[PDB]
Amino acid sequence: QSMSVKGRIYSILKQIGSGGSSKVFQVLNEKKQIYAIKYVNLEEADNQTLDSYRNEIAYLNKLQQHSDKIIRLYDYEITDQYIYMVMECGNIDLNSWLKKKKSIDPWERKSYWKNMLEAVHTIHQHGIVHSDLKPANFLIVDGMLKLIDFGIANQMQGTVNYMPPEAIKDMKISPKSDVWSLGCILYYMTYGKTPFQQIINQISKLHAIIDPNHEIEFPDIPEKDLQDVLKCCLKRDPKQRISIPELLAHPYVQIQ
Ligand SMILES: COc1ccc(Nc2ncc3ccnc(-c4cnn(C)c4)c3n2)c(OC)c1
Repeated sequence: QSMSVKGRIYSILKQIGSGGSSKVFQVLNEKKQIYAIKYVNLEEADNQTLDSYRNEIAYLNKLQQHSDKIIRLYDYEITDQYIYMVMECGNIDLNSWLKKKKSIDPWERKSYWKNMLEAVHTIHQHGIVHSDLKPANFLIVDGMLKLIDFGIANQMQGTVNYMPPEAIKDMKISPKSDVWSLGCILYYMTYGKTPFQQIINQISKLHAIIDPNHEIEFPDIPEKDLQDVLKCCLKRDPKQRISIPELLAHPYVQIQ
């Protein structure tokens, strides 16, 4: 097939993602340059839902200038019936990639970590807290990890393993809540499992996330700095939890 976005024609090479209201296509332009078009159908969307999309688009727009750790959005076309967004094409999402590889290089993990931190930090500067970080929110774009969404818009092909105790306790959120979710991801690339994956019952799991008494397992590893970063990220009390700016000045992110 084919599609037009602001007079520019793109040919559909493959469909990258499936969403209830959206699809992601791998496409090529007239110049034969690859791009990803997120198509969102607006035929049956509530006004509240519409506002969220407008917020996530506006966010992708301003940040562009601030950082390259956020996926580049080249162009967009919005109508009552649909939303078309011209973005850069990544090799793969971080979740799909993680499942594929049994073991991850220490150097790669350090590079991906510094990229995640730098991107999340940018969103925080503007006052945005994702509160829903998971690997799928990340995308490998030629050795660089980029942030796809701020979580306002619907995710595509959910988990509870990356949820911070303060989210569940409120039932508040702070940039420190994003640190918890990131620490889980890092903990996953260091131990191959999320801190609470071992609990079957999702109710018991939420209890495990919020129980001070429950103690997270931190097995001995060659990288002491790496071990230190995890321990510092997964402190149940956010006031006692490390910050992104501090994490950027850590030995692990700066010393190999
Ligand atoms: C799982 O396989 C892929 C995931 C992502 C990509 N690339 C890519 N590039 C830009 C994107 C922009 C927005 N959303 C996605 C996305 C979200 N979920 N999935 C799934 C892809 C993008 N994926 C891919 O390319 C060939 C394959």
